[PDB]
Amino acid sequence: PNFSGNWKIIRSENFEELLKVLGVNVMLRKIAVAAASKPAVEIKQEGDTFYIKESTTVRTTEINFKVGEEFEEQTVDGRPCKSLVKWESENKMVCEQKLLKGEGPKTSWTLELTNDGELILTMTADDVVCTKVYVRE
Repeated sequence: PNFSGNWKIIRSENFEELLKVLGVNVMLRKIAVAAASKPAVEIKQEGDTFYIKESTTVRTTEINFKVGEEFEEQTVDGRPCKSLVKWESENKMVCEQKLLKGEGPKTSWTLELTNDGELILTMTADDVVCTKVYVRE
């Protein structure tokens, strides 16, 4: 499976409620949600090594990791964390996140590529799941 590409969002479900349950205030949710309607996700995969950049109008995040090796990133609500990605199957990776400072809800995310060329991101915080689906440009 090759995740490399420029990805455009085609579905999103439960994003704002995910932010809400994480205690993100209304002002910021509105902005995040407005802005997340027009994102850009760029992925460069070389075997188990990945570079992933997401951009909205108001935020940008970039990560470089190798499956199986711990790296630093942020939770969906902007909290610094140590992450580890593992392959669940040939086309699906899963990431467990641990906060660097303090405690909080258990967060994770997964990325899977479908046979039809769609990229499915799920993000979970405890028992609230958000799904987003992308296609290549």
